[PDB]
Amino acid sequence: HMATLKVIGVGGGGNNAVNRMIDHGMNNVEFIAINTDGQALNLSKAESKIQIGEKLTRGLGAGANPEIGKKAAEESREQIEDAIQGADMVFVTSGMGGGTGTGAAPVVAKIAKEMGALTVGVVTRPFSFEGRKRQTQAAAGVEAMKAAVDTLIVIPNDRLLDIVDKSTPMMEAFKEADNVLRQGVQGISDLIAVSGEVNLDFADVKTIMSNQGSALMGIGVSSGENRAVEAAKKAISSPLLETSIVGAQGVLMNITGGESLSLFEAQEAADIVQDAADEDVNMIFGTVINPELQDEIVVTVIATGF
Ligand SMILES: Nc1nc2c(ncn2[C@@H]2O[C@H](COP(=O)(O)OP(=O)(O)O)[C@@H](O)[C@H]2O)c(=O)[nH]1
Ligand SMILES: NC(=O)c1c(F)ccc(OCc2nc3cc(C(F)(F)F)cnc3s2)c1F
Ligand SMILES: [Ca+2]
Repeated sequence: HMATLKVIGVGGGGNNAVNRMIDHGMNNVEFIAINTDGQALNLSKAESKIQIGEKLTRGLGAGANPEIGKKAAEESREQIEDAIQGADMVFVTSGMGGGTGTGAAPVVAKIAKEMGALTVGVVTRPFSFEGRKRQTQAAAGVEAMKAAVDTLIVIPNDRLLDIVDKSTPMMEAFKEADNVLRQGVQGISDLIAVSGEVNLDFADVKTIMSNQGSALMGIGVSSGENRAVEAAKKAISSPLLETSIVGAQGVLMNITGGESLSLFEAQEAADIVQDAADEDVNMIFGTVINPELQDEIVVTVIATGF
């Protein structure tokens, strides 16, 4: 089995994330760009582009109206279905609070889910500086997304204000939010491609992520003394995510290390994650030994079921 992965941007912010991922370089992933705005869509780097709602919008965006995004996606339902064909896992990425993403992303997600793809949403909430109506529209979008997806990751854009100094470029801050999605997608690609010593596969991902609600996903990288604890703590920290590790009922955890990876340090790392999560956690633990590594380890945590 070699899972077919698709990443679907919906609306401006979603397609921004897709464009920046295509620039970064991602092999064996199909990118799909969905927008009402034909001008923006023409500039996308994606090899699959779906202009939605042209009869409704005349090729403009949705003008921040979620109803127009929803109706646009419904107008173009067949074209969305065609683009998703074959997917085993779909990431739907979108900025909540505008028109196209808020309205169309839940329609796209439901199409993917009903095609049998594991459907993961990765969405932003607006900055508080964008105001109340934007935040209220976004909240309705988040709720609609939750209904439509298997698992949802929410990045409040206000969390970016916690990781910048007064001079950090806005584009550099956006790249931090992009990395949540990128690391998730790359993590799945790695799981599918690499044989673990304690091997995890796509069925494990489905067990942890299918028909859940909110999710945390995170990676931590460290070396030297206390590397296992440090990497595990970093993985669960998730400063940009709305969802925390506390109370998680399902966890997929992997440790990748060199030949030096010790049993003791695997336990230390796993204990950090366990102590943070529910009493009845269903933890699926994996390990990869990569002999090309020296002293670095990478801990990956996906947590669901709250
Ligand atoms: N982090 C991040 N947030 C974005 C970006 N673009 C837009 N946003 C957010 O996404 C929300 C919706 O904007 P947009 O996606 O352009 O609207 P739509 O095209 O009508 O779906 C905005 O209110 C912002 O909070 C981006 O590139 N990065
Ligand atoms: N132990 C393994 O088989 C193994 C591997 F070989 C390579 C990489 C591994 O872990 C990476 C993962 N990344 C994600 C990302 C996601 C998510 F949330 F969809 F982005 C879900 N599950 C995983 S598992 C492994 F668990
Ligand atoms: Ca594997």
